[PDB]
Amino acid sequence: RTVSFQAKESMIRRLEVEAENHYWLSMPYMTAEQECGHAAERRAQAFEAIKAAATSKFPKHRYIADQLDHLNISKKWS
Amino acid sequence: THGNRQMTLIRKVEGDIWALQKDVEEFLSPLLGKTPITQVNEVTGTLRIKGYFDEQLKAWLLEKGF
Amino acid sequence: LRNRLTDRYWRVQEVLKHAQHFRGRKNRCYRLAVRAVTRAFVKCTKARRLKKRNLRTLWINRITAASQEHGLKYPAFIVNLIKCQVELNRKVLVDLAIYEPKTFKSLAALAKRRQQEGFAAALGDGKEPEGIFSRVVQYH
Amino acid sequence: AFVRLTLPPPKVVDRWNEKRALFGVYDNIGILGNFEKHPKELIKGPVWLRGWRGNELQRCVRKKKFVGNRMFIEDLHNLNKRISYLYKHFNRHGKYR
Amino acid sequence: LTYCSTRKGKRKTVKSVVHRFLRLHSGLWLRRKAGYKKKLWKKSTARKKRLREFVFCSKTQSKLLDKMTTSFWKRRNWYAGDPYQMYHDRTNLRV
Amino acid sequence: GTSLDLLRSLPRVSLANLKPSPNSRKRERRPRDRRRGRKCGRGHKGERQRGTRPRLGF
Amino acid sequence: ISRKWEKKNKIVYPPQLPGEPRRPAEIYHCRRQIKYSKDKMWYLAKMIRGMSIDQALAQLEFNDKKGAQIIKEVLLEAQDMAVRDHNVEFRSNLHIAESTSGRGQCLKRIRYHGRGRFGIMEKVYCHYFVKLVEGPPPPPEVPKTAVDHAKDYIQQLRSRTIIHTL
RNA sequence: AAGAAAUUCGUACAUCUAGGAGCUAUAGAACUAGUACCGCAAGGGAAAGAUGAAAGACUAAUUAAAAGUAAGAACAAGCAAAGAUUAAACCUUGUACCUUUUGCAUAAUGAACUAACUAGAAAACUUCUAACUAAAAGAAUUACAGCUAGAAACCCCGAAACCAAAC
RNA sequence: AACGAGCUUGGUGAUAGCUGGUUACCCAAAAAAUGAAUUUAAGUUCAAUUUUAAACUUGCUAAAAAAACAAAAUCAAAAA
Ligand SMILES: [Mg+2]
Ligand SMILES: [Mg+2]
Ligand SMILES: [Mg+2]
Ligand SMILES: [Mg+2]
Ligand SMILES: [Mg+2]
Ligand SMILES: [Mg+2]
Ligand SMILES: [Mg+2]
Ligand SMILES: [Mg+2]
Ligand SMILES: [Mg+2]
Ligand SMILES: [Mg+2]
Ligand SMILES: [Mg+2]
Ligand SMILES: [Mg+2]
Ligand SMILES: [Mg+2]
Ligand SMILES: [Mg+2]
Ligand SMILES: [Mg+2]
Ligand SMILES: [Mg+2]
Repeated sequence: RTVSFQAKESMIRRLEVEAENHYWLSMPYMTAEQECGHAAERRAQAFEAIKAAATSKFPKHRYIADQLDHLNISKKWS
Repeated sequence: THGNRQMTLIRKVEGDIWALQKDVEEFLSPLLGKTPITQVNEVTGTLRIKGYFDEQLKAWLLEKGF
Repeated sequence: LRNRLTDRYWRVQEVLKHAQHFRGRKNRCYRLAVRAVTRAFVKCTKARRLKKRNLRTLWINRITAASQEHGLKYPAFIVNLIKCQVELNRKVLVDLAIYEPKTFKSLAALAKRRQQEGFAAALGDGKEPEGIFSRVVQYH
Repeated sequence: AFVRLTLPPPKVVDRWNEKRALFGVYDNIGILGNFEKHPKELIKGPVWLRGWRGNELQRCVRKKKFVGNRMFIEDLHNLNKRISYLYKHFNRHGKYR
Repeated sequence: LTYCSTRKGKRKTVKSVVHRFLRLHSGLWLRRKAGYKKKLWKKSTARKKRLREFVFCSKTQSKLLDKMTTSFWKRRNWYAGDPYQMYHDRTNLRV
Repeated sequence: GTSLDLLRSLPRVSLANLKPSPNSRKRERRPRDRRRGRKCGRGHKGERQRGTRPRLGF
Repeated sequence: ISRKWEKKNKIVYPPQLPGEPRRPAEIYHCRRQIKYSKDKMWYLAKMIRGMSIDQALAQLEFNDKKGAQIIKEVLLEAQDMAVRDHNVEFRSNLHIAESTSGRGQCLKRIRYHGRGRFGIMEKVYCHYFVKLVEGPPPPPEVPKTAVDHAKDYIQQLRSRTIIHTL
């Protein structure tokens, strides 16, 4: 086969973008040690929400109003 | 039920079932550390609570003199 | 025969009413009409999307005809109008060419001039004043 | 399909004839009558299924016990053949084991 | 097995189960070890000790054995001097 | 209590107004429709689809 | 079975007003059970379409098919009743508006073959229908002239519109 | 796979000469009939009818209503349609259906068309809804919150054979 | 009229791990077709997977060193 002109250019443009991706990933703002523990409080709160939802399942209330409202099916003009 | 879900039931209630729910929540809340999960059945006049609290409720009801 | 279906007449008519304009036994025989109607409905659904693409090709074809009357190729005409901050779409451009010949000619000159300004800016290098029509209004 | 070309004659139902008016009376004969009679004794039907219920195999075997000796030859031959067919279905066939 | 019997219309117990296992009222089943009387002369002293024990059954085996017996074999029995009196119940089980 | 007061307002109770307790009856499913028809839940051709798998314990 | 062709002769219109064209008369006639195939009878019924009564009877008299004789007798009875019962003045003043054949009730029999086999035989029957309308036969068809063809073509070009646009 | 008895219980509708959340001409009996017809014989075994108060009123009407035809053959180009269009056809888009195969068919089974008929059934355990509760059940059963009742489930057609008694 | 063993009725809805078929709509989830035993390989049972419900608490990606290996699979601190 012969690679078409379009295919060669399209690949080059994608190569150039990835080159810039390499550059912007080379300058970390914080070192590893500084990072440790900086977000502990937020993470712990999140699981507490998850656990609370899991252990909250229970049946629903039942009301006299629902059962007795069925009688209105026979309402009329007297 | 299901082999792992434990509950306690108060059965022959007359009058305002909702008032009883509020009292039970206040009475049991300090022990658990949270508000108890409950179900109110208006048609059958019963109250259902998650977890075993039969002994405490029996003593509690005697104090009120029912 | 305790219970028997008493509604088969109307269930049959639902299919056959959609087949009256067919040719052959397809318009009166249920076992044949039912197969043809579902094929028609599948075609109807797929042609809703294809319709929109077909009309765009028609617009581009007519625009190329209108521009070439003034000596412009389609890519040059469309691109340069954008660089002048003109946001007319292809559907409305076709209307002007057919129904507003003088207005379309005015737009033809505008696109051509902006193209010439770009050519001059490219060949000339260094700091030079920008073209009159090559100035971009800004928003904030 | 072909449908009627005329409306069928009307049906008129009397809702206050004697059978309909007094339906249910004496269904509480036991609780209101000191329990001398059970409500099941008020039922009318075949001798072998008064106050009793079962599946088809059980019904066939129960019928034979009650009136098997007072049956006609050909009727009894068919009843016995039905029992064996139902026996093999309920004990050897099915999705669930 | 027989799901519906001709004479009574009931399920029937498989008697080969009743002759090999014991059921505790909680739901456990007990059995012996296969081979606990065979060729003892060629078995080590530790191997022979393991064979003498009474052993429990798994969940799937317990399920199958329940289907093959009727309810009569699952009731409460009050035998004076029972040597299994203390094993019919469970204690401190969270599950 | 207050519940019996509601009855006074509502229409007469009759044989045309009855209703069961909610969720007391499940739905029974027949194999007519596409979801529950066709192979009808029995699988592909074999001993089990035809209905003659061996006995319990085999 | 349906017999509607017979009843068509009993329609009665209200009297015509003085300022109106004279309404021509109409006669409907048929013969019902005939031992002849309807496919074969079609060719005979087709031929006499549009012709006058005398021209139709002339062509029928020299056809060799069995169906030709049966059609002729039905035509003669229709002419007789037209004058006798439907107030037609002149016998010759009639033309055939409609003529067609229809299926009848048939019979099934056995047809033998050569190895103990058989087949199903049908003894076929048919109907014949006609309508007679008073007046000379309507004029025949004239093919389109070259000028007429062209005039249609310009009409087609003039109908064009600009499609799929404002 | 088969399966008792000892021992307990029971006068039952009792003129109910009556009843039907049983079928209505492809259903319900095979049945208008064990006839016609088929077989030497034992034996096998069908199909269908329709006016009105009066026919001593000429046999009644009612229905664009099935497939099939007629009224009215055809007109460059193609799974026969869809987007459309002033315009029926011309332009554009589009490898019949079910089953089975490796999630794939221009593979291979099955179908001339219309009408009617023609195939998932049980309650040991579980879940849901109620009654009463250290007890539940209208006798015999289960119980260290249980027990009683309701609801919830597991197809159709098709061999070569084997045995008994007739012809 | 069809004999490697006649024909008819009955046992009989014989049996078939094999062939064909199995009738309304909508929403949701979902496979691999690896391991073991079987007169078993045109079939079945158990593990493993999937799934509905319920109880309550840590999971997935990542993972330093320091091992065990011989000179990328285990293992899983602290963090994010
Ligand atoms: Mg596009
Ligand atoms: Mg079912
Ligand atoms: Mg023929
Ligand atoms: Mg006895
Ligand atoms: Mg019949
Ligand atoms: Mg019959
Ligand atoms: Mg027709
Ligand atoms: Mg074409
Ligand atoms: Mg082949
Ligand atoms: Mg074929
Ligand atoms: Mg049909
Ligand atoms: Mg079979
Ligand atoms: Mg694998
Ligand atoms: Mg072996
Ligand atoms: Mg196999
Ligand atoms: Mg960690």
